[PDB]
This record gives sequence, C-alpha cells and structure tokens, in this order.
Amino acid sequence: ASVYAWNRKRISNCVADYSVLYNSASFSTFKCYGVSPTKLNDLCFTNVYA
Amino acid sequence: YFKIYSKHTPINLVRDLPQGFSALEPLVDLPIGINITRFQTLLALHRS
Amino acid sequence: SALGKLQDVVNQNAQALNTLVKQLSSNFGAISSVLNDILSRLDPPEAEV
Amino acid sequence: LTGTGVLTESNKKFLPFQQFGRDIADTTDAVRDPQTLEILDITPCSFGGV
Ligand SMILES: *[C@@H]1O[C@H](CO)[C@@H](O)[C@H](O)[C@H]1NC(C)=O
Repeated sequence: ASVYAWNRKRISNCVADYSVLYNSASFSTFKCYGVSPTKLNDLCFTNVYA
Repeated sequence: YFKIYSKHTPINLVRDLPQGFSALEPLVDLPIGINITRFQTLLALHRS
Repeated sequence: SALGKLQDVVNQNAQALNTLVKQLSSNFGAISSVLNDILSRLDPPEAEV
Repeated sequence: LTGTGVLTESNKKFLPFQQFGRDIADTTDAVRDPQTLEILDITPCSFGGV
C-alpha cells in the first residue's frame, strides 16, 4: 500500500523464526530500536503489528 | 485491545441498583485494533 | 498509645525499608525498571546506557 | 519473564484470569506455567553474609 494508507496486519498465535530475517542479505536496512535483532528468537511477544 | 469485564450478581431489589460491593472479573481481552467512539445496545422484542 | 515511642521507631524503620524496596520498581528514565529485561532485549552499546 | 528462584508448590487460590503474582518490589513471586496450567510459587534462592 501507499504511505498515506499504510497497511497494518496483526500477527498473533504463531511461532516466529526471526533468524531468517537477520541472516537474509536482501534488506538494505534492518534496524531495531526497542529490542536487539539477535535476541528476537529468545523472547515472547504480543501486540505484533506489521 | 477491547477489555470486557463481567460480573453476575443474584439480586432481589425491585427498581434501582443494589447498594454493595462486587468486583468485576475480566472476561474477554479482545484483539480488535479498531476505532470506537459510539455504541448502541441490543434488546429483544416479544411477539404475541 | 502507651507504647507509641517504640512503635514509631519500628514503623519508621519498616517504612524506610518499604520505600527502599519500592525504589526498585522505578526506571529512572530508562526503558524498563527490570535489569533482566534490558539484558535480554538490548545489545551492549544501549544496555550500558 | 526471566528470573532466578526455587519453584515450590503453593496454596494460593488464583482466579482463572490471574496468571502471576507480584511482591512489593514488583518482582514475580508466583507464576502459572504454560502447557500444564499449574501454579508454582517462586521463592528467592538462599543468600547471606559470610
Ligand atoms: C498446550 O498449552 C495449552 C495452553 O497453554 C494447554 O491448554 C494444553 O493442554 C497444552 N498441551 C499440552 C500437550 O501440554
């Protein structure tokens, strides 16, 4: 979607492997603010939105 | 998150609210993520 | 209220200890008041801050 | 939720919504374990002055 009508998707009730996101070189920018990128596989979350 | 807290109490007062204390237990924690500004309750008709 | 003088000392000591334990729950401007959350959530460059 | 302690049986009548418990320090003192739903009390490990 466009930036004025940005699409928000809820993510819930799943087990997420973030290691395929860190190790992928396709992303020019992979920058996290409130959490470490390498610790995402060790933590549990709710209220996940994309 | 839309939180619904509920409590059921056996009462015997005829018209107004009873005077007492009853804590409402949380019933449903609901993941909606939408804007709510106005509401309306639903009643049931009786047809004879 | 006969033994108020001892009770005041006991209450003041307990209240000071209680406030000291309450001070652990304050983040003091950090992201969280829990050290374990910071250790599990951040890299050392931000964790040191 | 991370922490250190001894997990023991408990007699605290938790309500169905209730999952964990908190002390004055806000540190977790009892927890409900996933998968088995049991309530385990958390008591801090023994320490003192040598
Ligand atoms: C899996 O977890 C759910 C809720 O946490 C529980 O109801 C269920 O019994 C668990 N299954 C097993 C096999 O432990």
